[PDB]
Amino acid sequence: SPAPPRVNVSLDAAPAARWLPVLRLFDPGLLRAAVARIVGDRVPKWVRDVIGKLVAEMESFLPQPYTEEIRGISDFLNLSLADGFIVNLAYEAS
Amino acid sequence: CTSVVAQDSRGHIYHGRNLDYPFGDLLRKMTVDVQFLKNGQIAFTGTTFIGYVGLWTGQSPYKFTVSGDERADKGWWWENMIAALFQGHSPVSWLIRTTLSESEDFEASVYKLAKTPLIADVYYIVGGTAPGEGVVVTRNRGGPADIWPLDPLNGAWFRVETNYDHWKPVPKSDDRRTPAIKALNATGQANLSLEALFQVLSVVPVCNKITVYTTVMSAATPDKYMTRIRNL
Ligand SMILES: *[C@@H]1O[C@H](CO)[C@@H](O)[C@H](O)[C@H]1NC(C)=O
Ligand SMILES: *[C@@H]1O[C@H](CO)[C@@H](O)[C@H](O)[C@H]1NC(C)=O
Ligand SMILES: *[C@@H]1O[C@H](CO)[C@@H](O)[C@H](O)[C@H]1NC(C)=O
Ligand SMILES: [Cl-]
Ligand SMILES: [Cl-]
Ligand SMILES: [Cl-]
Ligand SMILES: [Cl-]
Ligand SMILES: [Cl-]
Ligand SMILES: [Cl-]
Repeated sequence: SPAPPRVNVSLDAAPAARWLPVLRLFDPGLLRAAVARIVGDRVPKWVRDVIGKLVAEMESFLPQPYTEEIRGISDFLNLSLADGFIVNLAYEAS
Repeated sequence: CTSVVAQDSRGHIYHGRNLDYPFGDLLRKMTVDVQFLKNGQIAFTGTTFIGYVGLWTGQSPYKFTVSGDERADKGWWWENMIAALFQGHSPVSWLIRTTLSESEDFEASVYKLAKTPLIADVYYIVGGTAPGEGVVVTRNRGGPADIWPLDPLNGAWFRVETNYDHWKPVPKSDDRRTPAIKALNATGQANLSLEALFQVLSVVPVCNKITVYTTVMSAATPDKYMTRIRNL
């Protein structure tokens, strides 16, 4: 049983940019494909498009700094803001 | 999931948890131990997955440790969910991380985890730095259904939480509670330690095919925070 990587995340850095040192650990290209596929198959496209508009329009009114952090993860991985938001809320969606 | 908060014969608090989740083939590769830095210091430590901003396992050094287990709720619509987000409700993993970032001490963290409204049900297991500082907080969306504390002076030196309410019998099909109690019963209060608790969390079926990682921790000894990937 190996130990996971141990990485620092600075809360002094911008929310959108503080997770990048961690995102470069795993293969980001493989992570984008894995997220885009699994969210694509379980969530229809029309729902995802609506989820995107709501989150982007009401970014100021959703909890922080989590939403701005999900915005920076999805931008780095070239995911739709809906894709990044659905995976981060995968527990509640169940 | 299996979380355990326990107390040894000296008054030291130990906290451990197993994270079981399907798709674990992928998650095991994405598990990281994150140290969140603030103002040139380690504000808190957490175990998460790449791309996930919440914490299901975390530590506030010399203050408290927290882990979250899943609780089955009423059917929730995705429309009602977004409403809950805008209504002001919080995801269960985001409250854990907020508490680790804001709460000043153990008792204040238990208050935050118990009262804050949530989008879904959950179990919050919290451990502290002083004797008797251990609780299993059974949560509804609205508030606390129960608060199960450690009672060492009466022989209850450990609390075990799986994914079912502790005052009801567990399903015969998914009974990971009694083997975790048997292993803790066999270990004994005097022999309890982080490594002895890791051994308990390595027992089958407490550790099974879908287990992703195991964490043992104690806010009083924050340097001993250790996570292990399982079935890798
Ligand atoms: C994390 O920060 C600590 C001090 O805050 C430093 O000693 C350590 O090298 C850092 N580790 C990584 C992986 O950045
Ligand atoms: C994402 O797209 C940017 C260009 O916008 C590119 O530089 C980067 O390599 C891409 N990364 C992935 C993981 O697709
Ligand atoms: C654990 O030990 C106590 C003895 O103090 C006993 O009463 C209880 O039934 C035991 N539980 C299990 C599951 O073995
Ligand atoms: Cl912040
Ligand atoms: Cl209230
Ligand atoms: Cl409820
Ligand atoms: Cl249980
Ligand atoms: Cl039950
Ligand atoms: Cl120890």
